[PDB]
Amino acid sequence: IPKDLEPKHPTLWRIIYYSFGVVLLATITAAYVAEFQVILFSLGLYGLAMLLHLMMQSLFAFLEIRRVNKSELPCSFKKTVALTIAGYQENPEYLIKCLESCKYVKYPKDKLKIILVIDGNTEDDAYMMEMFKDVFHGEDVGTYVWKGNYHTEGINMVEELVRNKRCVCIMQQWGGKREVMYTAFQAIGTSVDYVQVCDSDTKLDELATVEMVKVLESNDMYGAVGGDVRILNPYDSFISFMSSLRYWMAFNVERACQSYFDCVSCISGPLGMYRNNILQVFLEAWYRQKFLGTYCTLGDDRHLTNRVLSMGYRTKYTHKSRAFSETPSLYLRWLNQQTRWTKSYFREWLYNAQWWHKHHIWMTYESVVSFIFPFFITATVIRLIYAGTIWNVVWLLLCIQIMSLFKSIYACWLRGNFIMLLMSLYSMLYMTGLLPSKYFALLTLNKTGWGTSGRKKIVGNYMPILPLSIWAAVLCGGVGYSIYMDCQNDWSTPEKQKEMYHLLYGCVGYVMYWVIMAVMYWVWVKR
Amino acid sequence: SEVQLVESGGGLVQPGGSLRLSCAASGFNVSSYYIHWVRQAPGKGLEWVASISSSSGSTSYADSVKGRFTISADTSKNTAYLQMNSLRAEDTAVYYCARSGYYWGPYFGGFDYWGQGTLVTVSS
Amino acid sequence: IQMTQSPSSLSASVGDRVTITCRASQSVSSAVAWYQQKPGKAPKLLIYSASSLYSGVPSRFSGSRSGTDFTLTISSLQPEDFATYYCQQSSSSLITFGQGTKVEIK
Ligand SMILES: O=c1ccn([C@@H]2O[C@H](COP(=O)(O)OP(=O)(O)O)[C@@H](O)[C@H]2O)c(=O)[nH]1
Ligand SMILES: [Mg+2]
Repeated sequence: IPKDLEPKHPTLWRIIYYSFGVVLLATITAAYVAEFQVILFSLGLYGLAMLLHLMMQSLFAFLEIRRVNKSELPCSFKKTVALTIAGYQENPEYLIKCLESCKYVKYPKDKLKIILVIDGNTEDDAYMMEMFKDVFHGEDVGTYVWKGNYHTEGINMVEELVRNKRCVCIMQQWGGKREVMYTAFQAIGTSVDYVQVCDSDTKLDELATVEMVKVLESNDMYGAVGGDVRILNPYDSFISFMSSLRYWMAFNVERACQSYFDCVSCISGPLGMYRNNILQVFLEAWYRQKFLGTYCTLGDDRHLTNRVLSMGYRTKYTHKSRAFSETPSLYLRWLNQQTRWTKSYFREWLYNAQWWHKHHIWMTYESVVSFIFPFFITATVIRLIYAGTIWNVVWLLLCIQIMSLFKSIYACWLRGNFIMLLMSLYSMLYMTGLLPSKYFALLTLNKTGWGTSGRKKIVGNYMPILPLSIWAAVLCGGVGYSIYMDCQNDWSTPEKQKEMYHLLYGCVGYVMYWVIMAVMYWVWVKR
Repeated sequence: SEVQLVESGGGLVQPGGSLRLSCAASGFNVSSYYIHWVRQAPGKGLEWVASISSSSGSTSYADSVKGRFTISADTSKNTAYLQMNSLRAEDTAVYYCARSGYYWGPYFGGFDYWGQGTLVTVSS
Repeated sequence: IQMTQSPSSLSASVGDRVTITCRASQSVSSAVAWYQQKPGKAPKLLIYSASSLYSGVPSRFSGSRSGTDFTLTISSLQPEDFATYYCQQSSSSLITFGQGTKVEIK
């Protein structure tokens, strides 16, 4: 029924967009090589380019936010919504919080259907069904324990229970997050109009569903939408705070700017809603996806958004829908999550290379700049480290910190609550543990296995140490070579005397800024 | 527990008067399910009258019921309530109180756990 | 809006297959249910959603859908299966019931 949207003429938008991407890449590369072949002014130029990109993104985000806030329209509670949740080994506390949040959603009960799928049918997963039965005791609740999946009878019972009852709980054999999502989507059928997806560690605000329905009911062109998912445990560790700041920056700058042009690249898994008809149209193709990083099968929320964009339906984003989701506090769990995210992004980049002619040019621009940024950053860092002077390394570090400080100041301006100044410490995490993680994710696209287990039997998987060790060894060798060369250089001349004083003052300022940031973080985490 | 529905309020009423019917529910919650009223005239078949859903405000009536009868519910009392005004001779039947789930798409679930019947006699 | 139970009367012996079909003006977004009512007794649900069967009833009763036609079939007519069968179309703001189709012994 939903027609596959397509622009009026191909070979006329596709060619122009591909040529624009190639021209942009060639121009950026040419400027980079020109700077490389013919120290302060080059880094300054890079800083101004990043600053201009930030101003463009922030202006578009502000315009979108003002448009959303100004525009309003009363909602007619006539569209059915189905919340689908998946649980592998979730902690009882997070699961109970999610269940209560779903139950207390400020939506009519005759237009809301809750379905939960448990990834496991053994005796160690019956507790999730027990809590589900305890929570929705007074409603039309139906529970089943399947002995298999859709790709292993019970199919008729599962479909009947899902389509004929409000609250449904189904166990199934272990098949990963893809299997539970596929089972829920297949059992949905055509019962509802909107399908909202949610993880079993996400607490939902009461007005999130209402606002998402409002933004999806304004125009028929929209096919998917996402919300502003936040962190419910931002004080568990230092990395949790950084994850919260990064989440807020993402969902309030990048998502808003993409929604201004209706090209939201990714819809958050914990908070996302899709049109039922389109979802049922592309479900089978979504499950049967491969040829990404060799021939390994894939499928996730990012692939769902990519399919929605491929069919021609634009994806929106509203800031009035709020949710809280937990994030890893351990360093290695966070690294594994980042590697999995980067693997998914790299796999989806090839699939989303096409479909660019359907939704604007900002998608292509953002995709190409995000693809080329880490490589150029790594090349610049390697060149400046291998230059062989303490001077160059010192201003390299100083420029990396000044750019981060300016970004954090602008973030404080647009946010308005001043806690955002702590984001300036994200450089020490991006340039030491995130770039090697990205390289590892690029080098091992053919592998899989999620990486992080459920929150019952927390486990190890200390694999990311190898990229970290390699990066640390490379950096240490570079700094050692530079310090050796500069110590074996000439001195006692006025130029070198002034250089020594300037670098001493720069180091003093750097350490003062570092201790100021540390004191501010300590005071804000203690008081 | 066991789901039960009891209808009360039937009797003889002069034409043009007002009548009250109550449907008491046990074993479940009124707000979690739909409640419908079905008429069965003597010698005729089942005829729908009105329906309501608590905690949502949804209300429905038949063409010949609109403007005359009203249906409400009491979650605290767990009782459906039907007030009928401007009664006529054709209104005599055996009223039934039924329970059901929700409508969703093309799947309903039907009227399960039917209640008993109550007699209404509208004559002079 | 308009519902028509075609037979309106049927006379079959014990063990004979019984087929009762119902015609609806529109069934795009409305479910069809089949109930059984005995003389003087409240009706009991037999088939819901026009394909599924209620729990606890004998497996003999079967429901089928073809276009705008909805069919209820009984394989073996038990001596306790003689009653009046009602075909109902359920939808928001409009519910319509059937009539007739009383199976009687011959
Ligand atoms: O093999 C798996 C791993 C996870 N999950 C569930 O999928 C959701 C997303 O998992 P996770 O929290 O690891 O994703 P993240 O939030 O870390 O990005 C959660 O509800 C998990 O319980 C699942 O069904 N199967
Ligand atoms: Mg999570």
